[PDB]
Amino acid sequence: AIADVVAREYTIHLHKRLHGVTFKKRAPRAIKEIKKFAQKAMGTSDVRLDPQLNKKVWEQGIKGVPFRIRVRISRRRNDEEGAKEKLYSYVQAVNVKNPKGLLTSVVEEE
Amino acid sequence: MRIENCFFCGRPAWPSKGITFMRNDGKAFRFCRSKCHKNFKMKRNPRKLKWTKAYRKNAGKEMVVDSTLQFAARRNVPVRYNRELWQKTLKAMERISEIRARRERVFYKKRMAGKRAREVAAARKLVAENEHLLPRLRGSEKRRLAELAAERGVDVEELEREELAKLASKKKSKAFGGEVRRV
Amino acid sequence: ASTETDLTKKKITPMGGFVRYGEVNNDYVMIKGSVPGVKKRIMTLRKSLFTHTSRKALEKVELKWIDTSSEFGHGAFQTAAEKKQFMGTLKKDLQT
Amino acid sequence: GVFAKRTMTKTRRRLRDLDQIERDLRSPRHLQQYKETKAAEDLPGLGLYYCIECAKWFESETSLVGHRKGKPHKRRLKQLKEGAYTHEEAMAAIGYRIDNG
Amino acid sequence: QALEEEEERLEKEGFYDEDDEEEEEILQKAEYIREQHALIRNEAKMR
RNA sequence: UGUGCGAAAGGGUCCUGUAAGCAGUAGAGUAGCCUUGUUGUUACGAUCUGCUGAGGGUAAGCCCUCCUUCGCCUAGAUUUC
RNA sequence: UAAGGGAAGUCGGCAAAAUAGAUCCGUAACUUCGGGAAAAGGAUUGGCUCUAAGGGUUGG
Ligand SMILES: [Zn+2]
Repeated sequence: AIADVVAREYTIHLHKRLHGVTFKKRAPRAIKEIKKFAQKAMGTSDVRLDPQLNKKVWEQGIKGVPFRIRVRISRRRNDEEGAKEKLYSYVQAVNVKNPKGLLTSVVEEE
Repeated sequence: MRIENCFFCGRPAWPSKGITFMRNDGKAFRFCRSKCHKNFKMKRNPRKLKWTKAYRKNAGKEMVVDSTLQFAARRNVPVRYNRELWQKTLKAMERISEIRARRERVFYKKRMAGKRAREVAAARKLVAENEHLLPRLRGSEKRRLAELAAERGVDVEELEREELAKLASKKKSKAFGGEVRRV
Repeated sequence: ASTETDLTKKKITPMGGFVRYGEVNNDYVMIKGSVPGVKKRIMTLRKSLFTHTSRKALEKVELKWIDTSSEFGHGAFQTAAEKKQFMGTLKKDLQT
Repeated sequence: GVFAKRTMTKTRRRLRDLDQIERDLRSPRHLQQYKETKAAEDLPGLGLYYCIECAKWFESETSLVGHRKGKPHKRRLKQLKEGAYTHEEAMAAIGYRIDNG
Repeated sequence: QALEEEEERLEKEGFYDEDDEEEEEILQKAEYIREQHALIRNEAKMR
């Protein structure tokens, strides 16, 4: 029912995923949990993060990761020849006024 | 048994809740929790801590003068037990609770009356300073509406108003960055 | 969870539920003291193998009050209605 | 600075309260009881120089007149002017009262 | 009985009686403006 | 294929302690302009007051939610008298 | 870090805790008169708005 190419906006609660983590490892683990969230949501093991999303995670240092982050994950077709995975997810940070109080939404193709 | 009240903050103290301090002058201080007990040991004034009923009374944010607040007292003269008196007392307790709740809501509204006027004035000032951030049609959309109005013999201002309605209904957030194409 | 001297109509479940368990909606057994297990764990209740020798076994229990305050912190209220009555009107109450 | 700030909140380091200070100011019998609780020969300056507001003994009249210009004494004066927190204020805060007939 | 008499007196006097499209529009437009300001601040914080 | 699982969200329950911003004949005093003082006035000014038990957090080993949204599903591989 | 107690610990207060900058009051025995001495024991310290003192040049 859902096509291969599809983009949805999610709110990731990074607070419960980074609870109790070592301070020098909070932001790299946050990057890894963003990749894991995208893989669980879209079924794609190939997850590519935007550098602006990386800046948003690392904005307040290695241990000042935001509690919530509003992301857009776009499952797209891998057109490169000799690719093991035919699909991949691209994750971007979304400019919203407040990441709280938002549901999962589907981005219009246009 | 009975329900006591916290000396420091005023919350209901139930059995086995909190801790009591016995002083050598003969006064006892019941605290509902370690927060109140530790603030008391740090010599903080409850009247200056904004989460306490003492502060709320001193600021006038609790309803202090009312007819419904005269029914509960420390009765130091006992009354011989009477079943009819106890049942009519229980009915009185229910009715007093309901009346007190409605009067408290009226008191809160009288505290919070002026908010609408203040917010409206602030909104007017903000809109007057920032008229240019109000939603606007695209230039391409305006051109397409103009040519469609020329084709159909319709009102371009009308088409602009329903297009403003559509872009008001459809809210789209913008994402940072964008994927770089691989070679 | 109501007694003959405390006429508040209430169930055994605390405010916010039992921590890490949930709400008790079935018949429950109240046991003096502590039991070997943890929360969520299956308990086996057994009859005593012998006739008892103590007066504590022959005592009749008269409960006056059961605590139903929240165990997720320093709960001071037995019911949500009591919490509303103590606190008063909130900002979200007028906003709703 | 506070001497040994780590164990300041212990019961064995406890200071006199402001309501007791108000009672000592209004009634000399209460202050006399508090002073009979102590031993005069072991007091700073033999107990002759005492600040009721700060509930504190000093070694000399110069030292007492000295602390009176300082801000701890002035904060004690400000707190006494505002009034100490007591059980009747605590009772009025919840709107409770005593019926004695 | 005195409390009930006072209560019916207050209900008669309107103690419990509870009470603009232009105001609603100006408030909605102000909320839109505040949202745009938040988005501008977020772009600045990103860059 | 369910009283399902997951991600959000709403409600609750707790923790802290009253957010940003705006306003105020609150504010020790100081300096200008003139009615030369009659909150004279305007300006700055720790702090105080109101909007505001508000703002923030809340499972990571808290609770509830067929009836608030979105997604997932009857696989794949290996072995067995 | 730790309630209450405060060396009961240990061969032994080992280790730790406590003290600490600056301003002011004050400072014993002994002494080779130089010291002891920061002896000891005390009072205080933020922010803001002010006030006062401490200079140079020019002008009759
Ligand atoms: Zn309390």
